[PDB]
Amino acid sequence: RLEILDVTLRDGEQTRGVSFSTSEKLNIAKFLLQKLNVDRVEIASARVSKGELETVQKIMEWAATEQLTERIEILGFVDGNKTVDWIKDSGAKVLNLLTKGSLHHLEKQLGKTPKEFFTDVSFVIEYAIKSGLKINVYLEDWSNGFRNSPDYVKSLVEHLSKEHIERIFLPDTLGVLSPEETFQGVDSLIQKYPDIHFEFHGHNDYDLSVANSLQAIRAGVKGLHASINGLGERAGNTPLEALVTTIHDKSNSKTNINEIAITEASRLVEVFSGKRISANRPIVGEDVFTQNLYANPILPERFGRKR
Amino acid sequence: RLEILDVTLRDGEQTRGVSFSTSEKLNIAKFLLQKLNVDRVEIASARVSKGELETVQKIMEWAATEQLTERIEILGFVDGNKTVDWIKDSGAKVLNLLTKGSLHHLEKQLGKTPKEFFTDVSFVIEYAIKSGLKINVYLEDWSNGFRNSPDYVKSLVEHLSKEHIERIFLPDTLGVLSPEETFQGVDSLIQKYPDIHFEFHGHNDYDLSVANSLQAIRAGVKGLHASINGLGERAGNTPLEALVTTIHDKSNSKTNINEIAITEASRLVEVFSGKRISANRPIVGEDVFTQNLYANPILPERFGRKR
Ligand SMILES: [Zn+2]
Ligand SMILES: [Zn+2]
Repeated sequence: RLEILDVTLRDGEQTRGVSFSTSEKLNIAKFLLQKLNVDRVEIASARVSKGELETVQKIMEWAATEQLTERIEILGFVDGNKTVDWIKDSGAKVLNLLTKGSLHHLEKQLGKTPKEFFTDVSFVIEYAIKSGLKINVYLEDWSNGFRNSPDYVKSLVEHLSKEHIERIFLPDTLGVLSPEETFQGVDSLIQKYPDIHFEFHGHNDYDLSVANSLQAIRAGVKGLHASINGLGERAGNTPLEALVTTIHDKSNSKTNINEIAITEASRLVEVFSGKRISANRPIVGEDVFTQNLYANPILPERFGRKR
Repeated sequence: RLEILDVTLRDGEQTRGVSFSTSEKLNIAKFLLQKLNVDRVEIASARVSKGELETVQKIMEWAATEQLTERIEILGFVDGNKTVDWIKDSGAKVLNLLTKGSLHHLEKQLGKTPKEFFTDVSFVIEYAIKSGLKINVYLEDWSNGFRNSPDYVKSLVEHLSKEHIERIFLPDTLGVLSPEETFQGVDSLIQKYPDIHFEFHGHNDYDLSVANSLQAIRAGVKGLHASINGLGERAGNTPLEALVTTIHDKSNSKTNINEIAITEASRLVEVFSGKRISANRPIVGEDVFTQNLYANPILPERFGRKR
């Protein structure tokens, strides 16, 4: 039922010391969609550079070949025509628009009025649709926004509710939420807009992202974001391997992920990204199954290991 | 207010490929108690071997020298006179007794009746007190016990409530709990025995140990167990560095831990244990602060880093 958006390729490209070659990104994207069976993959950020543009084009060429074109998403910005033009040239068909989700961010970075910014936003979305794209919208810094400026947040969502978008992403951008706060923030919007597909996007700064995600599910979220091995800036994103296992074992919700591919996915990302994981890393660590009286539902063969 | 028991030295000694020399254990114990300022340290398991016996003796010699003798705890077993004699010779003054906390474990491993086992337990506790020791008791496999055999659990705690012990530990031994389940299990006992000092002991198998701990605090726990870098078997224990930060920032409870020593503690354990942590490891990872609009309460100087 729940959709899973992997952001390993986009955020990983942001991680210190990490840079995937075109072949590597292609290899990883293919595995995530076909083997792990994640619903969608966010593979790059618009306007980063050519080559990246080239990488996305090569990935889209393949995607067409497999009828997976709409499962690839590109993170973009409210920059007029730039992001949309870039994506148009890339061959990608889905834009994940980064919009200021807190009054504080809007004012301090853009110095624009909510109405003025909402207008810039409407321009991008309309132009995107004109250009043959579908749009998902990130409420950047939402975790601070609903706690310090809930009015702005409500007006933003209200504006977007009138727009022709596919989903609204609720990101704990700076990773400052507790599970309680997450349920509250999510519940606050899902009740007001019961007809909108919201997805929660956690960050692991306090090692609370999977727990926050579970509460997000409790509040009515229809999707969740995560990355393999938590790859990403700072403390990274919600760890996909642990998120999926926890959803399957500790919640009454489901995912389309093939658990058996989880181990190889982690190994793939670790080698290609060059970012080592610890041996005790939940579900995927080398020593995680070592030690029937002491048996957990977390068995090695379940994730394609030890057989 | 909340007490913190570090189990890095005891559980780490159990971790695959890990073995601390006497000097290393001494160095680490000293840092944990004097610098990080954790309340107590569980440094070894009784009867493991001589040398370990020697290591504990050397550590106690030092402890006396600093008036810290009672802050060192030794994990022991219901084995008659063996564990107590071992601890007596070690110089340690506190026993953390491992007792079967689930009917399933009791029957499958000991094949004894609750009354028969409770008698073995009373023998150890009495002999321990006779030997000049203080006792804390672990309800091993409690996380499965209160969910699959709450009657046995209640009778066990009832028996222990009549015993002269210092605290009762509620361990999620196999690391199978969700935060909701943790609050329920803990709340169930704290209400029946409001005059007992319970502590929650989480395991990170689902990357839910810090979240479970927060709920444990909510249910009335007076202490929590954790280890540096989550060192320990399988997925390890609740990560001390993240647990403390989360308690301080996301709960109204407090800890005596000196946050500024957190980074060096992690580096110390990583080098001596030989178990690498990932660069994105919450609060302590190398890239955790890299990337004032995007600033978290999690600053480098707060944990003794970047200055
Ligand atoms: Zn993010
Ligand atoms: Zn344990």
